[PDB]
Amino acid sequence: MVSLLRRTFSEEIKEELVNVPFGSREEVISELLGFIKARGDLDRHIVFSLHSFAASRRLLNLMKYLSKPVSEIIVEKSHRYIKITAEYSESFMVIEPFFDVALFVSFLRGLFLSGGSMTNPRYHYHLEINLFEEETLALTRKSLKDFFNINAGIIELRNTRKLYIKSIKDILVFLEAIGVQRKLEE
Ligand code: NA
Repeated sequence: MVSLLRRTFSEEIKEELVNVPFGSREEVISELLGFIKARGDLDRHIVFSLHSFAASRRLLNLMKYLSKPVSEIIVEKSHRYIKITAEYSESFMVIEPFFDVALFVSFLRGLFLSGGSMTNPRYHYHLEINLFEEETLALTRKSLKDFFNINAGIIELRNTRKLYIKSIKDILVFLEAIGVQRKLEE
């Protein structure tokens, strides 16, 4: 049998995010684009390959709210990730959440759930988000600096790309913006 329980710091944070209430339709669609850009694969449908059980639960709620049929939810044994396959509508692909702080925030939330991780900050200050497309990467950094004064970097390693945050004051600002409350762990 295959376990869905990871006890990492990253999950503890992501479990707290599963519950944040949804917002406008457009805020929901921007988060979904987060998931799509961090972990989506078009070929309908979109197939989402998630490492986070919590992100995975959030995705299914995103799809419920949007009335989007989920085709399949398979857990791949280590003996992990979770493959969710989902219908979509093309208007989802083309929302631009970079110029409205609420849509951007919603979009950061999707990036981080689906492709983000963070080291336990007692040991080391490090938050990254898997995000491959350079246009999207550059727009997100601009909007982070712009709205939040957050200096985001780029990790480039072996045909992968991560958006990167080093500063704990920055990680804090970011985690508060996407909805984390129990970061009173400070
Ligand atoms: Na590190």
